[PDB]
Amino acid sequence: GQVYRGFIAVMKENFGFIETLSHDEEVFFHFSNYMGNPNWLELGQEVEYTLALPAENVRMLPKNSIPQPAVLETTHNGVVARPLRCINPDQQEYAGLIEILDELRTTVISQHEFGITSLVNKRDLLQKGDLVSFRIDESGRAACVNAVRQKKRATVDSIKGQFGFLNFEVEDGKKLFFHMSEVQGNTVALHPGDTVEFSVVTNQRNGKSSACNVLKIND
RNA sequence: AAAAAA
Repeated sequence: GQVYRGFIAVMKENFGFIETLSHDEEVFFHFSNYMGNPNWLELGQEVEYTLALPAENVRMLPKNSIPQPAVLETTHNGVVARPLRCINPDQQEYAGLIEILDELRTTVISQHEFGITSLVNKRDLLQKGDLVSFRIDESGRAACVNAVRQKKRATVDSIKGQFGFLNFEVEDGKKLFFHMSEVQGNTVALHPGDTVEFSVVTNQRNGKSSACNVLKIND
């Protein structure tokens, strides 16, 4: 009967997780306890919930309902020291952590926690070692976090339903996997022999790489 | 083939 507010952090097939107001923990909810159509829930969405502990009576709130700290002016470059727990559910800390380093890159100047509402692209796989460009808020947390990834180019080699492979080699001479959900813009269909621009992400838990932010560049 | 996580 205890009522809280928070932000959608994870969405699975019939359940998800809500990031707490303080951005320091997550709460489970089953979709049968969401007061609406869960297909319309997006990551970052503001919600009100009641603890049963899992959450119940999860309710969508109007955008900008939940006050947040002011975001301070100017951007910074940082490095991710720890991911958000959503991508490593066994890690002790909930929040991710970004560090700003000194010029030798061997002393931490400042540290900034982040959560789902910190991220510009809430689907990006932000992991230890990733470079980010971001803002700091009045509470010291990271906001407006953008991943800074090197762009590569390659031809599409094959397409199998909702995924395919690029002529860009990773381990063992294997060709780089991509999922169609990463294809940017209003491209109706890629074909083998098209050229795409992309970044490479390697999942540090299972070692698998994929192409992200895939943009067709040939006419 | 389920409600705690490709």
